[PDB]
Amino acid sequence: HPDISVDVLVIGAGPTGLGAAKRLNQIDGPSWMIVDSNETPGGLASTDVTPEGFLYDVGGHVIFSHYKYFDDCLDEALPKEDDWYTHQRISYVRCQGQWVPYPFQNNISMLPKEEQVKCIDGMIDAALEARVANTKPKTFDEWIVRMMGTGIADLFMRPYNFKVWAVPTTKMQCAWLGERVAAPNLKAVTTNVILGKTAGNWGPNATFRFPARGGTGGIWIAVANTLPKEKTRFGEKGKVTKVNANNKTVTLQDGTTIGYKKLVSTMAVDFLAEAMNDQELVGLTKQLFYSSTHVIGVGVRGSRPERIGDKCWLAFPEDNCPFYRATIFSNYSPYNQPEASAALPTMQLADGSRPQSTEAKEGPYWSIMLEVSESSMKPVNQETILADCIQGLVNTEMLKPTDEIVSTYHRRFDHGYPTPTLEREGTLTQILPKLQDKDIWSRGRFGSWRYEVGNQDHSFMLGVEAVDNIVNGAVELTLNYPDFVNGRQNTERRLVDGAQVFAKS
Amino acid sequence: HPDISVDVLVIGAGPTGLGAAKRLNQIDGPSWMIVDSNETPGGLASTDVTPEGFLYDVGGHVIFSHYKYFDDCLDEALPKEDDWYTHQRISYVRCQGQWVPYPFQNNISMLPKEEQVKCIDGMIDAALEARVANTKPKTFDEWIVRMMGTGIADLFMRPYNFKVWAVPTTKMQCAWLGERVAAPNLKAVTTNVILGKTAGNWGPNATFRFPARGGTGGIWIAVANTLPKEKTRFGEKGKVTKVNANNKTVTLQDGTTIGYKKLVSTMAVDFLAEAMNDQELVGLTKQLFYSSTHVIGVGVRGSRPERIGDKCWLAFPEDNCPFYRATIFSNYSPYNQPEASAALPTMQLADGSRPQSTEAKEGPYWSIMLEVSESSMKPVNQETILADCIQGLVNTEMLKPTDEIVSTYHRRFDHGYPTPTLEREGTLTQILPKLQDKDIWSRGRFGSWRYEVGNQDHSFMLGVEAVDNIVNGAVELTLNYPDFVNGRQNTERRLVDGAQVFAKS
Amino acid sequence: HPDISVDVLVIGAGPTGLGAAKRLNQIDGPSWMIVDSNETPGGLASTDVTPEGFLYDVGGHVIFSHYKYFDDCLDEALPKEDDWYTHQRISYVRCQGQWVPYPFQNNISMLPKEEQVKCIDGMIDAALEARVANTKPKTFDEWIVRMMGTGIADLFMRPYNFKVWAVPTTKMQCAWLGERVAAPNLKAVTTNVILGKTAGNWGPNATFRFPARGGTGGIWIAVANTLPKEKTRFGEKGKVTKVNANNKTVTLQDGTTIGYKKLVSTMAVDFLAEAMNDQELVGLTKQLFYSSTHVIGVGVRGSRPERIGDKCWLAFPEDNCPFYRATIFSNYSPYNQPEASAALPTMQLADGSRPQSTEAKEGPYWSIMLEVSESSMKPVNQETILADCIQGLVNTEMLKPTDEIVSTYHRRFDHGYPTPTLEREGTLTQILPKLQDKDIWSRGRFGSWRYEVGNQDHSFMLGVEAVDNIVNGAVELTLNYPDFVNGRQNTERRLVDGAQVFAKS
Amino acid sequence: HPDISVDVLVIGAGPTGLGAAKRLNQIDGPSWMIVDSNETPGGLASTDVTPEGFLYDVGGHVIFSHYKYFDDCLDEALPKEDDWYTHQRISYVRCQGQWVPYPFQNNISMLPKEEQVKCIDGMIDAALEARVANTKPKTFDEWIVRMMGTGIADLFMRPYNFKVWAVPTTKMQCAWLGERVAAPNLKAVTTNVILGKTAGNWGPNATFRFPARGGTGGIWIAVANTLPKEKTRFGEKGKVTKVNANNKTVTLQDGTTIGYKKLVSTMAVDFLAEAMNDQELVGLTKQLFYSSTHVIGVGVRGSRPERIGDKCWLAFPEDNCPFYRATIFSNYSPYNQPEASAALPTMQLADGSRPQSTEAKEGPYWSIMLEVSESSMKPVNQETILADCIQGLVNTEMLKPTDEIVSTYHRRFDHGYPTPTLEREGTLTQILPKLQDKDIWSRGRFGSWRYEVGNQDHSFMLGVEAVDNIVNGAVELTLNYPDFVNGRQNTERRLVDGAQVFAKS
Repeated sequence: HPDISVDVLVIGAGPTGLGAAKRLNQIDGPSWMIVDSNETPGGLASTDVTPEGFLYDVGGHVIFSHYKYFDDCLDEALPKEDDWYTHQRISYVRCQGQWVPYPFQNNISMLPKEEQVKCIDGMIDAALEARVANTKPKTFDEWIVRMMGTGIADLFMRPYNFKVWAVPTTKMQCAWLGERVAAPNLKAVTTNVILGKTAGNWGPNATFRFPARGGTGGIWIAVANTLPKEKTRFGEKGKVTKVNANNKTVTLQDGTTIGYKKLVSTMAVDFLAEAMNDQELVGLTKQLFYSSTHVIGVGVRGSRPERIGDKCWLAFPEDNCPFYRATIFSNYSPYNQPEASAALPTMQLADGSRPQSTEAKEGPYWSIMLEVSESSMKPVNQETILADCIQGLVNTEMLKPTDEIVSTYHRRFDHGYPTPTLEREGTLTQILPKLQDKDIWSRGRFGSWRYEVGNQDHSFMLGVEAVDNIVNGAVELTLNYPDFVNGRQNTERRLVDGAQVFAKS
Repeated sequence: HPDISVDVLVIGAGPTGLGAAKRLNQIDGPSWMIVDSNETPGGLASTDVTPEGFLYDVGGHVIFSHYKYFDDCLDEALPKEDDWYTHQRISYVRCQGQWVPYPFQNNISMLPKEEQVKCIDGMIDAALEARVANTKPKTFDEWIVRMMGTGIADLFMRPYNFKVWAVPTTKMQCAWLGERVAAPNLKAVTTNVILGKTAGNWGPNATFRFPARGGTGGIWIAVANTLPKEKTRFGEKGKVTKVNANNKTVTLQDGTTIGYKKLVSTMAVDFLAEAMNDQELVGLTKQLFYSSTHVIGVGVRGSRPERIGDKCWLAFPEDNCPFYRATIFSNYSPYNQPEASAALPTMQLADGSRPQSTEAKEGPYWSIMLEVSESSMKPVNQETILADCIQGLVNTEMLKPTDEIVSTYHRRFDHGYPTPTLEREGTLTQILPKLQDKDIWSRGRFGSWRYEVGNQDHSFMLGVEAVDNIVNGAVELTLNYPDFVNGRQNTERRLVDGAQVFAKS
Repeated sequence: HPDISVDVLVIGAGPTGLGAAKRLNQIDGPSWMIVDSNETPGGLASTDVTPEGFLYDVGGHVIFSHYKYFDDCLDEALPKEDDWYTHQRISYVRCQGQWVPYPFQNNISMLPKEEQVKCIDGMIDAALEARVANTKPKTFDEWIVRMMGTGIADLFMRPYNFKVWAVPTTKMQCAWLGERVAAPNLKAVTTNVILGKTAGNWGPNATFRFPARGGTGGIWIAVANTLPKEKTRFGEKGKVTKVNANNKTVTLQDGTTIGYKKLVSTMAVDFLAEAMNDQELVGLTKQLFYSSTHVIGVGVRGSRPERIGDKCWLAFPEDNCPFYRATIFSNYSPYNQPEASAALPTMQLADGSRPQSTEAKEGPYWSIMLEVSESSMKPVNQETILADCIQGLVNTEMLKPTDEIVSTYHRRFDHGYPTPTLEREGTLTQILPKLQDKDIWSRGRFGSWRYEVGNQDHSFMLGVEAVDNIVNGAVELTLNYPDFVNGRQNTERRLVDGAQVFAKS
Repeated sequence: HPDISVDVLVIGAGPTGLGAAKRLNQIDGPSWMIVDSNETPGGLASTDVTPEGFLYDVGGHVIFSHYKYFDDCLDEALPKEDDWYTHQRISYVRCQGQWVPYPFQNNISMLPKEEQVKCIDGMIDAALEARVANTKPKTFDEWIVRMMGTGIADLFMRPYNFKVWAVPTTKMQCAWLGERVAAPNLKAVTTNVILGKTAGNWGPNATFRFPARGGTGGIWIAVANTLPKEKTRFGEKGKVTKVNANNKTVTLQDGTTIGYKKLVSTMAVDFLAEAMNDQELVGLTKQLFYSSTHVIGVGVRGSRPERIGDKCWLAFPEDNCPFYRATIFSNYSPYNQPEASAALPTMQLADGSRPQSTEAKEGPYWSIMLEVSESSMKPVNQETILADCIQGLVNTEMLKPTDEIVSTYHRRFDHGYPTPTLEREGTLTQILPKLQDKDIWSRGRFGSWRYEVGNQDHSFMLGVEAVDNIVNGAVELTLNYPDFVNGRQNTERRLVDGAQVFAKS
């Protein structure tokens, strides 16, 4: 007999695992426990801090919630108004010396007129083709060209998405983008070109909220803190090293054994196959594809430059920089970096020069967070990527050569993005049912490998819905029907359901 | 203080109400109670019997289940293999002196060649138009013509559906038919014409099961028998006369008062509004439309004629009979009519004349069940409808003039079909949320008025999912997303979920 | 026996009649003669002069020749380089305070940005419709909208063409515009809008030549002068009053009778029917439709204004003036108006006021020629049309209020344009072959009533080809195939053919 | 100084040259003469006879006249009713053991049903493609598939046209086929399939007339006999060996020189280029492509077999015979073969057997004329082609193994068909203008190399129109606008025009 026995065991305390725990804790029926190899919950939604006091998320993390249940739990975890800062969803694309408002195609009036003509001509071709289209696009690349036409595709979405996914657009499926017809809004595009107009897809009602303190990781620490501590096991003491699917037993690194009736696993499914010593599953999961993520952080001395302003995140299709995305992380919360009175020495100038003085000087400070993707199709030199990012900051005119860098950060995350390859579904529909047959719910960004339901709210809810399926026979909608859950506000499931109301009576 | 207080009150013990009761009974959390004005549960899924021993459902009732939960409850209710008879889904269209296998358009090779030419010419027009179509059809009629072309539309779906819905096809929406593109399968249709081929949409894997005894009503009696009797109130004692939504109180005909926290109402929503004495709701529910259904039963002396054979149900576009559908109800179970040894006198010949003998004679017997629709747009002479139906049987060569009729049945059901009018949804999105705000879940064939989720299984699950929404915060998928539930095997929810398993341990 | 007998009699000595005469003279086989009621040949291609010395054509006459034969005869008639002035085909559309280069749609960058948006949106609609179009347009209006889209149609071609044709665009056929598919060049139109480009359809290789002296009428006087005088009868002595088609006899006003073997009639075909005393034909010709042309001429003191410049003709869609076309006739030849030293008193100012003195002042002078259409669908108040035109010149900023008018001209031409109505071809097929069967070739702008072959070169060649059909069995290509002759350089037929080269040898 | 001088020299007395001569003779203006290397006029429209008395044209020659002038000359040449036999245009396609009436696609009901399905499915694809097509086909093959769809294309037009043209369909242009849109008449094809109908494109309307005596060649002998003998030079006496274009001199084989002002050359333009000793023209003409024609004639003993009946000509797509076309030449005139009382020995049976008796026996006789094409892409073994043709007659069930052959004929015509290659126009538009600049009108089947105007009437009229261009400045419509002349009734030009009527006065 095992050291511990529970009805439902949850492996991992990122958002998905925490969702499973929150729903299990609410239901308060079957016995359960959650484990994690990290002492701090949060997974890829955690936050680091440099010795100089600059916080960095695991790349740009902006919350858009499709679910009231998610909202309930974040509200519970961080209930005060000053626990959060609200911002508009302000983003741009760097192109040919310009900050072009997203969406790119509605703002090409900023480009040279000859380029506008080529763009519009290509979109006219796409519009005429779409009028007689009777097939769906099969690849991400086809989807892009049918939507934008060749000229606009070539300027932004084609080169940008290679930099993001670290695979060519021709090697990815497009079903993950949803049911919308791949067709241009030619009138919208020509109208803004004709009016010489720019317009971003943000405004007073297109906002996100960010935690005042501790970065995105602050949320998940706070959510985890609402759980009964004795049902959690976080740290080296919580590291899973072996899963015996046949005996429904998990072994931890310290030798502790846990018996389960149902297993919710949120570790990367390729790690799970290895932990299970299941050769067939190892083979299948190796057919999946993922990219790694390099997160680079740069802390800069000075008040926020006017050229930066209220920018939140920034997309980079061009090859004068290695990152695909920059986030003005200092814009998300004043507590993502030190206060202005904090004294820090200049480490280097943005052009690589040594500072004139080694003396600690005061702020204020601002902060840029960068992401560079890596895969077998897109190698990254770990030894030079930081310097290359900083040079890229000068090339893109985010930093002047003279700007004073007072903190740097670089961390590589092996499993960064689960890639929507052409082969993904053919592989997943072999893996997930085999795991299911063994009473294993493998769920999450790399637990079930579907990027289109791979944000914090989707992950949280994948855990919630897995538990609801286990206990109440609910449909796992987020898992199997991304278009469904993303196309509605999911309002029915709440942190207090009828069940708990009636029980308290 | 009311006489009785429960957390959830269920009004009606047709399939919807019994669904709610079954789920409540399973969850075994909130207190509940179910009432019906009829001593016998089943509603429109009940069965009558004539004094001569011939059973009749409320028109043709053939089960196709989209849900494992529904299967579980029928299996529990009637667990023995001999509780059921299995049949292939054999149906035909009566057209120009012939029985044309369904689907009609795949079988027009049976028609005169000149008529085939007109049919194919019409479908070629429809295919060519479909090739450049960039709008969705807005009416049932438009949908029909885009699918079939004019010729085929005029032969079957146009005149048949007026006979069915008692409103013209131009006055109905078409969303209720699903998301499939309205376009002809020209190749399939021309291929069968070229090959001189007929092919029905049935076979060994296209079957239905029917209760051995008591007709369809036998199911719902048996399902209801699994509920705790003290939580049921069926008959005059269970007739709801008044609903006070603000007090959350229901008053029964015998004066009994019931307080509720949540109400699941499965009576027709126009009747609920009246019982609520809510004039705004009364006004809104009067914007809905329904047809009445006349059910006519004819019991016939003789072994089953070869011309009838294994036919199950039959559709009648033509004017030579008033019914839209006939069911060979004696093919569904041998216990739907008397045994051969039963002595019964002939009441009349099918040609309407008196029998030569008044003497009771033996069987065997077979049985025809007919449906005639009625609305304000399609009046029916009730005084002559039995005789008209019987002459219709002679006109369509179902009965010979000399066939001996030993039993007749006629009953009018006021609320027969909830009509998918163009106006339906605009009206329902005013009614259903207004009731919802008052903690009233109005659900079912006329509880929520959506035909596309209006069969026995849909109805049962509307009740189940309403309770699940009330208690566990489930999405009411059947109610709000008919295409979703009808397009998949719904397997997740079971009569025994993890909750019951874990609690029993 | 008649007073005169010829093989071929030509009625009318406008361009069509003169063409027949020239070919007859060249062939020099069958006997012939030509008559006209006017002492001066030229018909609608004649020129008037005011008592103050200002010439006016019958509205704007610009020669574009599709035929070498026509060139040969014009070269023969006016062989000197200084007999002609060459100009580029410079024309504009007046729209919203702007002179917009023709073609209008390539030049809408001159309009406000909001007008550009409306124009391009409309043309986008037309492009998408054209992509799936499988029918030809049936009316001029349909043709226009398919070519231009609604916004551009509404700004120019729709209102302009009513002002031109004196019938709505919806009442005219569109085959006369040729076989080019009615579809927009969206790329060309958007490209010029994006680039902020204008471009007229003229240049060094898009020119016309205009007679140095005597206006357009000088040409036909000179052409007629090359004919043997004794084969002409021009003036009251040449006025046809009766045509007896059965006797093949023509009676002139002075009583002279002419017997013919073949008749080439170039008078308006409705006049011919009357002269034939043929009630059936009269009835048919009354089914045809034509507009009348008011020609207004305005002579102005001053050197040519900068705002006018090298403009040749101008189109006016807007309702701030009654004319559809203005011609800067003083730009066509310096001899279309008096020399600068000629003394003329001011008749009125452009604002309508009287001048101070009767003092004759010198020039220089320039000259505007206007056209206003009239029909039963579009009446013209003859008493005020001169004053209305002059106010139109002020409204359109062609004349300043203070500009000094030194000469005015107004003349109404009853048969101005033969209208391409929907009914035209159906009526002509009943008329022209009936005349043909009587050895009457009715040809010309109103002889055969086809505007698309109704210019001077077309008309001349209708006369030439009729004779060629009569004598040499040639196809009448201009008459029956406008698209054919207008889409090629017709080079084969010359004023000296092999026949004459060989004969002289 | 040349031996003879004429205004117009005509080389060749096939139909083109005779057209030129007839029009020259009619005009009776410029002096002229016509020469041919053959003592008998007719060119490829001539007729041979075997020593046994069987006539053979140069393959199937069926007249369809597009011109009144052509009709006039044939009527003049052979004015008696009994100079001609009239027949309906009866033709079939040999396919899979069946004689399928032309047009093939309207008669595929004769094929197996499974094959009808494949044909109709292919034509449905083509119909749906044609609905959204926005480009013209560029090759004969693309045109075929767009008209017929793949299945029908593969059965007849694709293999047949290779056997006809001796080049693949992918190597030919399709403009020569005319302006009709390449698109299926799907309804016509499905209608006949559904009705089980066969229908040929012939009837009392669709007829041809064939000369009573001398074959097609009798026409051209008779036409030539209307020319003044002294202006003709036929035989070795008239063989052109050299054309000196710069001196406008022709040299004949006997040394006679002829000076001309204008040359109408109807010899093959590649021979002309050689005769001109013009290396540039030789190079260009070698870029043209042509196929050779083998004509095989078989005289058969017996009354006309029932299986043959009234068939006129027959097309052979399949590879069980080398010929592409068979003509029942004995159906064209009773005088194409000996009378029944003429005695002839059997040469062989159709299966190659020796006859039982060597004795002369009587008829009646019938007669088959066959065509086999040859090119560098499709060699023909001249030593075996007769035997292979005869075996082909057995294979196609035209002859029984027992049928008695009493006469055979084989002749190879080097220039048979001018090929409408993709390259043809690019080459001709270089050749013909250069010849034109030297006053050489090269015209005819190989004079101007355009098959679509390469029949007897087209050829005749090319000659007529060249003369008309030389003398009267006529447009050469047949040469430059095949679509124009083939799409109309050309009635204007007559053998007696006004010019001759007036002159006789």
